[PDB]
Amino acid sequence: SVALVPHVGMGLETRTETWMSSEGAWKHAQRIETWILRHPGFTIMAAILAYTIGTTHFQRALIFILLTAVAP
Amino acid sequence: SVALVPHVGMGLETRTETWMSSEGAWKHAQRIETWILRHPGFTIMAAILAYTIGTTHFQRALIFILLTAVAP
Amino acid sequence: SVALVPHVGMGLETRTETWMSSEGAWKHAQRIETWILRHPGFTIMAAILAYTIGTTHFQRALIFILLTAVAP
Amino acid sequence: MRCIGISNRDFVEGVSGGSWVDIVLEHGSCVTTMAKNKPTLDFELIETEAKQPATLRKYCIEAKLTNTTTDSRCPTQGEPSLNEEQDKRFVCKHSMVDRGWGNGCGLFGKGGIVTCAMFTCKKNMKGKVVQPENLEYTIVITPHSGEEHAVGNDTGKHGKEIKITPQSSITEAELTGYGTVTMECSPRTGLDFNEMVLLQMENKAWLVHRQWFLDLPLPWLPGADTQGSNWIQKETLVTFKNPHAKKQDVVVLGSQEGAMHTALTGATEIQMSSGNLLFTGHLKCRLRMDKLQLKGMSYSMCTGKFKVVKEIAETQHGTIVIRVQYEGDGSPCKIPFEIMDLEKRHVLGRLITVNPIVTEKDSPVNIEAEPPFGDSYIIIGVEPGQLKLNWFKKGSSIGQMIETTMRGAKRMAILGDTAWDFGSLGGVFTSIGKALHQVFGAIYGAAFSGVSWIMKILIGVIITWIGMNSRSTSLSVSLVLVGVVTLYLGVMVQA
Amino acid sequence: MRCIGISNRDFVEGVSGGSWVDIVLEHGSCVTTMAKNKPTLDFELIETEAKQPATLRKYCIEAKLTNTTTDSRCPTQGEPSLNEEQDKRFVCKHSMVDRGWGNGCGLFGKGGIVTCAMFTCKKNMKGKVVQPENLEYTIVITPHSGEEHAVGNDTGKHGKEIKITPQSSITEAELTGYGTVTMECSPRTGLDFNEMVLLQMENKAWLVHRQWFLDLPLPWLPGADTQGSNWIQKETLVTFKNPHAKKQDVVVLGSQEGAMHTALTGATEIQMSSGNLLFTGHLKCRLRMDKLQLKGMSYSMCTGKFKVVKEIAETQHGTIVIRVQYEGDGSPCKIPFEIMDLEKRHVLGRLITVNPIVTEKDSPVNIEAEPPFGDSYIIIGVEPGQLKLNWFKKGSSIGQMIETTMRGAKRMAILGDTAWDFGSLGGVFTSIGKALHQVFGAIYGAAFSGVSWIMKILIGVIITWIGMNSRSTSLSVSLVLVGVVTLYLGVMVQA
Amino acid sequence: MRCIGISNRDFVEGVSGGSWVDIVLEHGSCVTTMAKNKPTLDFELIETEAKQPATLRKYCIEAKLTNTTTDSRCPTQGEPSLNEEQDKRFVCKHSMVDRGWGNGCGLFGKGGIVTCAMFTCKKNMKGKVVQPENLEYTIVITPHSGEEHAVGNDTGKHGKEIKITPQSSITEAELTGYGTVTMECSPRTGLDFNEMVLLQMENKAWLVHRQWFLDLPLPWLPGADTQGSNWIQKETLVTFKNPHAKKQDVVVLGSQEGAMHTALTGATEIQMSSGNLLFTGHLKCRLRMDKLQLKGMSYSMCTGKFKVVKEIAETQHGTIVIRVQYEGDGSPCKIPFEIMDLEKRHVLGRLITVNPIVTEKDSPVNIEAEPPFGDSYIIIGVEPGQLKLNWFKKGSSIGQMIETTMRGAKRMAILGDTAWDFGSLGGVFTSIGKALHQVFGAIYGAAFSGVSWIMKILIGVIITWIGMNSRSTSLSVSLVLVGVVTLYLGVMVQA
Ligand SMILES: *[C@@H]1O[C@H](CO)[C@@H](O[C@@H]2O[C@H](CO)[C@@H](O)[C@H](O)[C@H]2NC(C)=O)[C@H](O)[C@H]1NC(C)=O
Ligand SMILES: *[C@@H]1O[C@H](CO)[C@@H](O[C@@H]2O[C@H](CO)[C@@H](O)[C@H](O)[C@H]2NC(C)=O)[C@H](O)[C@H]1NC(C)=O
Ligand SMILES: *[C@@H]1O[C@H](CO)[C@@H](O[C@@H]2O[C@H](CO)[C@@H](O)[C@H](O)[C@H]2NC(C)=O)[C@H](O)[C@H]1NC(C)=O
Ligand SMILES: *[C@@H]1O[C@H](CO)[C@@H](O)[C@H](O)[C@H]1NC(C)=O
Ligand SMILES: *[C@@H]1O[C@H](CO)[C@@H](O)[C@H](O)[C@H]1NC(C)=O
Ligand SMILES: *[C@@H]1O[C@H](CO)[C@@H](O)[C@H](O)[C@H]1NC(C)=O
Repeated sequence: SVALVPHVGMGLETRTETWMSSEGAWKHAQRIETWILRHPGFTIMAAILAYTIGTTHFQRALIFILLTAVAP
Repeated sequence: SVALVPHVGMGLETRTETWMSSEGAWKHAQRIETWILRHPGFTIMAAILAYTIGTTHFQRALIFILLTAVAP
Repeated sequence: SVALVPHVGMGLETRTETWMSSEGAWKHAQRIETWILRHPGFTIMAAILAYTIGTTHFQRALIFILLTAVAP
Repeated sequence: MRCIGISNRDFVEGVSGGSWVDIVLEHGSCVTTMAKNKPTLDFELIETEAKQPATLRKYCIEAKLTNTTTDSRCPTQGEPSLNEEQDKRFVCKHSMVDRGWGNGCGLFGKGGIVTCAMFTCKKNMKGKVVQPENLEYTIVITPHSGEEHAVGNDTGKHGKEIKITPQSSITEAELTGYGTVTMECSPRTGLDFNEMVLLQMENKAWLVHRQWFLDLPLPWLPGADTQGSNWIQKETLVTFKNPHAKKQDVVVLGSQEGAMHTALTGATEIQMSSGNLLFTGHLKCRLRMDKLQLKGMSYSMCTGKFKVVKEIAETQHGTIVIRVQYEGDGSPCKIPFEIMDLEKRHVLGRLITVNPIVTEKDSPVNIEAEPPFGDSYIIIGVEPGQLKLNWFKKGSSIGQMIETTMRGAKRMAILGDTAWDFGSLGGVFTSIGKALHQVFGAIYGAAFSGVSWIMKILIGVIITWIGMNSRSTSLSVSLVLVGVVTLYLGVMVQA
Repeated sequence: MRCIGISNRDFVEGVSGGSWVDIVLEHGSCVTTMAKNKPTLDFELIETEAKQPATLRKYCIEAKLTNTTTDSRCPTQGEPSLNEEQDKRFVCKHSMVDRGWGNGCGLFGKGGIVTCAMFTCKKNMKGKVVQPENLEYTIVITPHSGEEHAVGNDTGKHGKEIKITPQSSITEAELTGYGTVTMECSPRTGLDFNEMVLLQMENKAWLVHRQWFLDLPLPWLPGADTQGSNWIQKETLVTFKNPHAKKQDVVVLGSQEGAMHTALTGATEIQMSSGNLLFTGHLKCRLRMDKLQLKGMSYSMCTGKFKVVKEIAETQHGTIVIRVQYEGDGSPCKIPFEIMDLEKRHVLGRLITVNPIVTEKDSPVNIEAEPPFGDSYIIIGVEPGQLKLNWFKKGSSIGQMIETTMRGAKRMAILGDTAWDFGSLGGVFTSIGKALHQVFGAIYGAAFSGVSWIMKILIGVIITWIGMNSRSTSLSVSLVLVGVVTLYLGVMVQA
Repeated sequence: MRCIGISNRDFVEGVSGGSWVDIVLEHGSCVTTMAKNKPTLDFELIETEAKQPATLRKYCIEAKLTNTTTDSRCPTQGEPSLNEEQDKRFVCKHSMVDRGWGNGCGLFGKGGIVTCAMFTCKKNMKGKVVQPENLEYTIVITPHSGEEHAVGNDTGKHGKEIKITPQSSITEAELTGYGTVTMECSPRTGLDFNEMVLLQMENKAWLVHRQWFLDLPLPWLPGADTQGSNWIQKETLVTFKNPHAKKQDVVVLGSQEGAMHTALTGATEIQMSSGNLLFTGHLKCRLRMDKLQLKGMSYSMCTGKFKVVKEIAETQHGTIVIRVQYEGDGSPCKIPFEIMDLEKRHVLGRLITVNPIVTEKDSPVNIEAEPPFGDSYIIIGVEPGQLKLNWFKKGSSIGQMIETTMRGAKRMAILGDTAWDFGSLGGVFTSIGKALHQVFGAIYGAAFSGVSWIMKILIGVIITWIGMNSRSTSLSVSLVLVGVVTLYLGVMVQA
């Protein structure tokens, strides 16, 4: 809806603090761990799929973080 | 806000139509496509960084889609 | 409780004596040897576990002193 | 009756074992039951109702801050103290402002500050849980009598409405002319309450589940709370403004009525205005047809000159229906209805209005039957004055098993293991597939929860790509039941 | 003097040939300017006003639907149409339902249907726009005159207000004593309007990006408008409900206020209930200080007998402010202020309030200076009653260099190339380094746009990691300029 | 002369440079200053006082719970609610009890319960804080040439009692008959407040660390908090009894007063009664001996006939104190005091009471001096009646300079780098001796801060063992300053 596209990387930032800062600066990192801690099966399955695709460990951890981040 | 965690995969679905399917079933991909059509530099940078990492032709495309999808 | 955090190494210390020194300087050692006298079995077990790991004779006495003192 | 014209009608052919068959019926769909005797019936679940709900958690949707007071503290000495911090109506924040000589201090530094405002809720939202007991389904049975102007009308009193509860039993339903039906129904297993919450906004209501409803970012309050002033999660509906380093202020974050309708994309809407009326879900019935008379047995066969008064109309699923009228004597009689081929050799097709009957009158009757997939004569009389009616049916040869196959796969996509409950206890070939389907649905259900339309397609492409590029014959197990099935369940999702 | 205790101060030392220094002053900060033999001044922008706005586009926050009409046809008979579909204040949808004989139709298929509902707004959100013309800035010019009630005192007549408008941006300030001062401000190359929209909800206002404003999914209407009868995208705030393939319906989606407050994250709040008073952004100023006298040169020295009326009171950024009273003779006179040490006395410590004078003997005078990073002694009187005071200062040795480096790196992380306009005409180094910062700013821009707190840190570690593994000494590039700079910026994002 | 009998006496000679010398004096110690002329003085810090304090945080020691209420609720229907939970005097918690048909609800599950109790404080521990200004030190400057009954009496007025504030200056202090002594003291670098909290229990007080005081688990309260109801960390003094899965209860823990007296093992007791009197810490004085007369010049010598009235009485540090009484004619006169050997050819031994003098003949007078190790004779008077008294100072050796080395090493143990301030601008030994200590003190700081008596000895033994068995001659860098110094400081802590 309108609550998405949240006006973050638009430039226009000064040292005056913004509208909802230190409240929306960590909300994605809190809903992503609420979502992990209430859906463990997709995190495990994304660890198997992330461990399968990827030779080196860095791209395995990258595919794990990105696959865990695309799902809400 | 409350407008995220949008009650998508929970079970509980019947043959009866849910609250906003056909308006909340394509708007995510539409939001991503208009995001790319407004911000075309992160697509090129995600293509170069997705090409540099990923030493097969599949996980280059997988890392490209996932990096394109985590940035809103 | 506040029986812990005992204000020992806080700096701030001058030539005049503290609140209870020569009444709290040897209480820890007498306490951790009275605990040994009431509990020999952990001292034998920490001698064995201190003797298996610890290749050198300094790692053995160090791990024995540390494992003995870290159990109040 | 009541079911011709409704799409996704199911046909179940069986009375096997005793005289029972398991059926599973939803609110949108309908079920038609046939046998070698035991006349064809029609089943429609029309109503779920929860009787006495108990509220669980109330959420503040729109609020209002009143009586904003701030208190500042000069640096290096303590926190501010304001008397309204003691009351939990007031939302409070300690921030840290710049203070010097110019704003009434003695030292130059960064002193403390508090701001407080009384949080007043002014429009609510309440979710109510119910028990698996005291909820009453309403189901309509209607027989194929071929009554005049009874085809597909929801209005009108043609079928018996019976109401089933988990307090109920065998639940006899004496429907006249035909005998009785008993429906061994399992209402406790249908929609899985003690997991869902009957949410309620201003005039609408949804069917959301608990561990989505309990962890909402709105300020809430317990269900057993009169004088609803003590809101608990108030800091997610106000915001505090300390722009440069000067005074901080409070503002209400706004109204989440239209914001939470975005959160409900995936929830099925129910009707909590006058009673908790759920018009969604399914339930599993066991129909027992051991006491069904035929209503037309021991009537003498008819003797000629019928008359067509409504044209043959082809339904979806290819089952035509004709309304004819009888002229002649012996008015309680049967009807010589048969669909034969060209050359009139074999009797083809099947009747769905088993034992058609002229009910006592010069009033029309309705007959439903299915033709085969080519040309056919439809013959509605005896030889002096028959009615030969040509008919052609399109497709219906090899597309029928693929439509049946993918509606069975959609039936297994909407329902879970319960979709293995259209059969009459197949035993070693049905009752083991329900167990394999529920352990596969438990492994598949523990994964893939919380993901959407797009994500199941992406994971289906990934698992399919692992399967097409694997070894040791893990190709099959990695795509034929995991790779492709996830793609199909990703297309058929978001109903 | 208007500047003390604000925690963002940014001292400026020096001047370049012809006596002008190039500064950039912001709304949070207040710049202190120090020259060789010229009084030290204190500047702050305090008000940015947009004088006359023209509304660009009106969105609606909440609406309502009346006059619901519905029109259906037969299966094969085309598609419905009624005259509310051509009227552009009704919202409409074509769907498709089940038809049969029970609907009084025939042919047993799926027939089209339309639903129309009159759209009526009831809460608005007006996005106004201004041109870079008639955008008025207000800067106060407060000298370091040692004078009572002056240090952090942001009221009274301690400064002089000048007004930078882009058609005439020179407006020299004649202040009493100290001569005059001219400022060549460049307000067009600042915040870059014509691409920013002064958005306005009910009692709040934001300052949002223009292309961000023109692609919000919400029903809009042009700015120059009178009647609400042509809302363009009405489907973004209604929804159409077609369950069971029976009749469909339409409802309103709800009040979009708090969802928009979630959209307005990152936007800087302005206020436009009375005026259009912005309180964010910077302004580049060229400070020409040629006709700037000292107000107290060719006065004689004091005879002695000072007394302290307010103590030393160290500021953040490591300066001290003492307030002293004078008793003696010859009242227009110079304070013998020095910051010495003990025996074989060296001069260690710079004076900020340069040339402190006594005027109006029975009134205090507050002097500001800075000590070095240890013991230091303040000397005020001269032969009898020499007012020697101890003072100690913590840190300020090498940590002052890293605090200066973090002020320059934060100042370079907030401002763009304009951060290079903080010094007085470096010639080739400031111009070449600024030009390289415009190239690196234009390539770092049109990238990292729409990219948040987290994604810059992720995209910085996955370019630092591929920097450390690369060869041909590209490691000294992909770590330095794009690896850890984007990590640092990603920490400093969401200021 | 308020110096003989104190165990810590600290003789300092040399007024070199100009006529100044740095002395550092704490509360337990005295300081005796000598020179080539400029008579010998005795300095003792006697009192520190903090003038007006401001309280920082108020903890409670013992409390009281009344109005205990509770409210339980049936399973799966949410959390209970209670009107006392809205107030913050009431400590509350939620728990899970067993509930079934016996409790009167139903459903046989694990239910929710709340418990509330009003938390009233009744013993209060408040910790105050002061600024480094308005905090004065009281010093006593008592000169030698001891009259009737003044050897070590604190009682009586034999010297001046000047006060030093950081508001103050050169601090002139005129001595009656002597000249005028001035001290430029440093009361800001002395004890380093703003990390100090003047903690106050019922009748006692301590000087504790600030961050130690703020990290203290007890229910606290702001220093600016009138009507002390809103206690904050209340759950650290109450506890909740839920023994089985049945009802829970509240109980108070009890008086934490005796549990705080073990928290304070390592804090110095001050007395907060009729003022904030500190009796710990040191003070660095810049002693200046420009204007000092000897009080006894321009007199004649005696004519003989002394009489020893108090015996020889060796002070520890070997500085014997005799008391003689003169009988004669010219009453104001200089005493003929010498310390020579057996056959009186050499003068060996030093006089500390320099220029002894008889005033008011009918009053004994007492003289202090320093013999050498061994036999040394004391000659008082002239040839007709002089006193030749034996004294055998108990034979020492190198032992005196190993006691001096242990005394200065102990002074470096208590005082970190201020122990390098007994000299007079030493330069190439002293001014770098501070600096190389300050680099090593900030590294010894925060690497042994928080550890105790035992742990410094343990890390000392470890870090001298890993250096004792090392290579490349890191034996010196891991023994001579890191191992042995942490063993010595390990056995000198807990003063
Ligand atoms: C559904 O059934 C009702 C009830 O039988 C039908 O309504 C009847 O219609 C006939 C002819 O129009 C009237 O003579 C009756 O009086 C009506 N009965 C009632 C109770 O109103 C209705 O027409 C049927 N709907 C269909 C076939 O679409
Ligand atoms: C800021 O300055 C104004 C004037 O420049 C101060 O106002 C004066 O306050 C004194 C009290 O000390 C009054 O006697 C005067 O009459 C006031 N003058 C006015 C109102 O014009 C004001 O107190 C200063 N504020 C601070 C915080 O220093
Ligand atoms: C310390 O000094 C005081 C002050 O002189 C001494 O007090 C005197 O003691 C003599 C002894 O007989 C009395 O005659 C005086 O009257 C006292 N003076 C007073 C009380 O003001 C005191 O004795 C000295 N201390 C010692 C240990 O001798
Ligand atoms: C809020 O303000 C009104 C008047 O402004 C006052 O009467 C009322 O008591 C206040 N509420 C509280 C809780 O103090
Ligand atoms: C909408 O309904 C109202 C109700 O009275 C009435 O004005 C009319 O029927 C409709 N108005 C329109 C279509 O403008
Ligand atoms: C606590 O109980 C006493 C009973 O005597 C009652 O008077 C008092 O009002 C109660 N306190 C509160 C806060 O209700």
